[PDB]
Order: sequence, then C-alpha cells, then structure tokens
Amino acid sequence: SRKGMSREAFVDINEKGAAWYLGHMQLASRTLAEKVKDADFVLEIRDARLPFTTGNPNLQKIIIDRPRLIVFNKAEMSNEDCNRVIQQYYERTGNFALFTSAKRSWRDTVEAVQRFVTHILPAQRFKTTANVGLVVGMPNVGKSTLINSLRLAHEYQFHVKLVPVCKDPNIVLYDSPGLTLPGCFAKEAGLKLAACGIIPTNDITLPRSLVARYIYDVLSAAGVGEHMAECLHLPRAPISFDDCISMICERSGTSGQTDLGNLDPSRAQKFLIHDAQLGNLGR
Amino acid sequence: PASRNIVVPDAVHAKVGSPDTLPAEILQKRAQRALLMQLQQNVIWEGTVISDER
Amino acid sequence: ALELYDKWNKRVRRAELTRLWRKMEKSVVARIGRITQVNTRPPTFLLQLQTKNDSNTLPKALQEMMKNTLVEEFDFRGVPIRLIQEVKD
Repeated sequence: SRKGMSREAFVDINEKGAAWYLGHMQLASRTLAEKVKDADFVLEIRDARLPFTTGNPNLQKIIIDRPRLIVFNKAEMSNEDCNRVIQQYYERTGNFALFTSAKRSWRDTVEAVQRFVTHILPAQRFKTTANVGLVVGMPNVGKSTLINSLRLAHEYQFHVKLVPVCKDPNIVLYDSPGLTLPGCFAKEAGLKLAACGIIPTNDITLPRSLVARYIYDVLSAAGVGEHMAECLHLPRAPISFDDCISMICERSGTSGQTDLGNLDPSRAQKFLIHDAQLGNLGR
Repeated sequence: PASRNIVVPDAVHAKVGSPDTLPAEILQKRAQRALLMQLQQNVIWEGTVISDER
Repeated sequence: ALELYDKWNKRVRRAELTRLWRKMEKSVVARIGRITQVNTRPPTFLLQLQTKNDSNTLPKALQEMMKNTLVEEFDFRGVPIRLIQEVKD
C-alpha cells in the first residue's frame, strides 16, 4: 500500500524461489524464441479484460509457426463483442482461443489443453516421451496459480521447470517465470492494469484517486454515465468525478471519507459491477 | 447492469506514439541523448559540425 | 522364453537412441550427448558425459529411470539392461 514500487510487476516464482526479473520483454525475446522452438506447443494465459496488454508482444512477433492456445481469463468480466471478434481473428490465424471464467480457467483450461493435444497436436515417434507446452503469461493472471496447483498435484502423487498434466497423452508444461512480466510500464498501461486489479495500487506511484479518475474518464468517454449511476445505485447520473465521489460517499453513509468512497469504484470495476474493456487492435 | 455491454471508443485511448504510451525509459534515453549532443556542440568535440545557431 | 532370448539378443539403432534421449531430456548434473548400444547379448548402452570430471557421473535414480525408459520404449521388458557412464578425454 504505502510502499511505492509494486512487487507483482517484477516478481515471480522459479524452482529455487522468488526472483526479480528486470528489463523489458524485448531483451528476453531471444530466450523466449529458443524456449518455444525447443518446446512442442505454446499455452498462453492472458486476461480477457485487456488481452493485448497482458500478452507478450515478442512471442507474437517472433514465433507464429508453433501451435499456440490462448486462454483469456475473466471472460465474463470482459466484453462479449471484443471476445468474439478476437476469437474469430485467432480462428482465422493458426492459433486457438478459449475464453474462461473462474472455474473454467481452473479446470476446463486443462481439459481443453488435453483436447487440443489429442486432436491437433501430431503423434510422437515414441510413447514414453511427452508433449511439451511452454506456458507464457503473467503470474498474477493465473499462470502462477495453475503451475502451483500442478506442482502440488505432482508432489502429492510422488509422495528447468516441467509440470505434468495427465498420464495420457503424457502432457507436460514448461514454466517461463519472468519472460512476460510488466516491469516498467507506461502511465496508461499502469492505469489500465490497476483498474483491472492485476497491479495493486499505491499511495505514491499510482494513487487510487488517479486510478478511479481514469476509470470515470473512460466510462464518460464511452457515454455510460446513466448506466454507471444505476449500477452504483446513486440517485442521479453524475456530472464530474468529484460529484460521483460525493454521491458514493453520501450513499455509503454520512461519515463517508473521500478515500473510502473512492475505493469503492475500483472494487466494483474489479468485481464486474460494470462490464467494459481497455484495449485496441487491428481489424 | 453487469450483463449490459460497454463499447469504449478509440478516441479515449491515447495515441500510439504519445509520450504517455511510450515507456519512460525511451523518453529519458532520448532526453539524455539530446543533452549529450548539446554538450558536444558546446565543447568542440571531434567529428562535431556546428550546423546549429546560438 | 524364446521371445526373451530374442529380446536379449535384440539390437537398437543409434539414431533412435539419440532421439529418445533428446525427447526424455526435454520431457523431464552433466548432460549426455551420445548414447549407443555397445554389447549385444546383454543389452548394454554407453552414455557419454559432457564433462571431464571423472567423478561427476549420473545419479543412480536417473540411471534407473533411463533404464526403465529404454525397457518401456524398445520392449526390453523381461531383459536386464546395463549402462556405462563415460567421460570425454
């Protein structure tokens, strides 16, 4: 909270332990390309709310030949039209796309990975070998949680980072700890990530005031003020960010602190009280 | 409410080449390059042509 | 019994062994680059270590896993297998 630099934007979990990868993804581009080349398929995990911002530009710029399956989490939070258009784009492309809610990303993603391997992935020359999928994604999105769950399952069964999925068709996943971390980011990207909740807000680096002001600005630009007012339950549509904060404080209670009432729009945005998205694309 | 979809116009999104969109590292690097070139112009360095004024 | 004797005397291809080892390395110390079947009657595989430290051999668990992989892949089910840890020189 008080501390300025956000840890989740730099930290991940390797086999040895926590590490702080530094620099931009273009530096790792070469290592990522080598990892994908030595792997068999690619499993990319991204956030449906800001897909093109969560994804790794170097991966899409360098490797397109290897089969890739993208898992957009928080699909219900994300807008439907954008999801459908990007899904059609990926279907036209050689990759595959799958939009998942909480439980879907929990287990249906593994089920879909197994289906993908069985259906499209070619058959190996041997049987004891394993089909390897390089996992690329930001740890806070859910890639880290999935890797940890698989690690725990394998450790219980027994009782480089490769985690098995299922005995048949012998699927394993390579871990990429710090190849797609945000690190240093632009102001707009940081605001988008903070609004999405993937980067905790701080009182110094990026205040909740600025985050909520950005959210209100994007909503007003979209022209959804009345719907936002109805969702927030406040009586009349606001005219300014300060007016919205005052209305929220009044609704909450007489002794409604400005910061306390400003914290509520961010929680609502994270909890899907409003359905929106932050990201551009090309055709 | 939640089921209702919201479409964000491209106008609100910042321009691709905007300094806000560009990471701060690139902006600092360009500023420091400009400062170094100014210093080289101020003190006569080898291979430095005084093509400017003032 | 005759099938077991045939497996005992069976031969394997160096290219197949190398591809199997590469796939195993990608699927799951000092690595090895060359694997070959030296002896025939008891199937013995020579694996070369990419290190000059004569005491930096492979773990017994790793070598047992390699033997199990060979048995599973090449059908040396009822046949014992032997490994030789060799270092370059």
